[PDB]
Formats: sequence, structure tokens, C-alpha cells
Amino acid sequence: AVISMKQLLEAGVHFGHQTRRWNPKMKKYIFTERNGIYIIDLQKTVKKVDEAYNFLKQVSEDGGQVLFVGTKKQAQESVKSEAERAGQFYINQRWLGGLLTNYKTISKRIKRISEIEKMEEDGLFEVLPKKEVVELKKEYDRLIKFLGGIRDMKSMPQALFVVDPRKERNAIAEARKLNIPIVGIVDTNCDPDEIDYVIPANDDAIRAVKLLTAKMADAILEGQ
RNA sequence: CAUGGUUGUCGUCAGCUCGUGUCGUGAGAUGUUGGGUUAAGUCCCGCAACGAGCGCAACCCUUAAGCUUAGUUGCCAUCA
Repeated sequence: AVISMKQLLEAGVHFGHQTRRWNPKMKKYIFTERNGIYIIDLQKTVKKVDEAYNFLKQVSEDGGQVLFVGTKKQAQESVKSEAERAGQFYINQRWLGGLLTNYKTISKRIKRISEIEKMEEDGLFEVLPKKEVVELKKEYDRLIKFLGGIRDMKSMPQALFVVDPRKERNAIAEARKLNIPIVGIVDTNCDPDEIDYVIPANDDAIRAVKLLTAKMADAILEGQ
């Protein structure tokens, strides 16, 4: 559950953002400033972390899944790797506006993937007009790009893991509309009230994203 | 100038809309905007939009060249 402090300042977790870009609601979680950068208090960080850790093992033991998001490029592979580690579902590309609120139309497109995998094996990708061969292939690749990691999600996820709340604000709006708890990693200049389980950690360092989402992946691993 | 049916017209112009979702107290908006491109909301990239339908293509006829079948009532090369 707890992460050693040195594992954080080695991962750049203490790093925040410039004083220029600062949300004054982070003043509770900020510990002084270095080189004009608001250094997050690692103690507070760890504390908050080991509390979304117990909530997440609760979700995995109940049977719920966590929708990993983090379309940000620095979080892209970190989200993908640790979600499949836990058998959860991840988002790595453009968050489809209304994939949770408008699941009615998204459900057909999600099942379209498994449907598109079907015509290949039932033989109508073998008999096809020349342009339709690539046309239906193009429809596949678009869908794999977005609904690649959530193709097995059937209903609304019982939990959602946001890497950067400010970046993927479109996802948080859907979650709050359907009462979906969010575990989020806030660096600075982010709203700590738009999410419920707050991780005060750096959001740009490549290893910092990996280290915290792995512990959150460890949370599910100790629940299933 | 009660109408069915049929027709011109803008104009073969490329637009016209819908479902679910989202924003807006509301009329309304989005998608149908932006970066390019096309004869074409034609197509791509992105984007609170995700998908559709009537539209535009294509599909259908004729034409332009070729190959099989066919030899009359078509044709006339090898020959009289």
C-alpha cells in the first residue's frame, strides 16, 4: 500500500508545476516552492494514496472494474500496461464524448469490433468488392484505435482512474453525471473537488505515472 | 385558392434532416465547426460528440478499343 518516499522523489513525484499555473485549491497539498515550482508534499501524497488503495481493493473484491484513462502521451503506455496487468479496461486515444452517457450508440460500435472480427472468419471479407475490402478494414482500425482497451467492457465501470484531471476533463464530466467515483492523480492547476480519491503526484514525469498506477494496479491485484 | 395524379421551377445546386448523447432557463446549439482537399457536408486528419437517413457518387443504357460464338438476309482475302 504505502510507497517509500525516496521512490517518489526518485520518480519526480515531488515535482509540481510553476507558480504561474496554480489552482489555489491545491494550497493544502503544496509544500513550499523550489525554483518557482510548487513542490507537492510527499507525506500527504502517500497518505492519500494508501486510501484510494483500500477503496480499489474493495472494488476488485466486489467485482467492479476500473476504467483507466490518461490519453496523455506520457500516461499512454502506463495506463495500457497496468490495466492489462489487472485485467481492467484502458483508454489511450481520444475520449469519445459520450461513451458512458451515450452508451446506447457506443454499444453498437463497441460490439462492431467483435462483429468486424467476425466477417473475416465467416467469409464475407473473402467475397467483397475491391474498395470495400479496404473500406471495412478502415472501419476496423478506427474502432480498434479508440475502443481497443474497452472492447470487453459491458456496463458502466464501477470506478474510473484518471491520470490527468485537467487534460481529460471530458471523462470526468460523464462520470460525475452518472455518479462514478474517480481515482485521480493531480499535479497542480487541477481541481481537487471534481474527483473523489485524490493522488497528489506529478503528472508529466514518465516514471511517476508508471509508479503510482502500478500501486493502483497492485490494489486490484490484492483484491481479486 | 378543397383535391388525388402528373409536370415546370430554383437545380443535378449540394445541401436537407433524424436518433442517442452533451451545452444552454429558453428559442436554440453540437454533430453539419476547425486544418487541409474535391465536381460534390467528396474524402482524410482532429474535434462532446457517437451513429444514421434522403441527397452526391457509384449501380443502369449508349459510345471509344479488344477477345470467344455465329455465318444470313451481312461480308468478299487468297481464286475462276
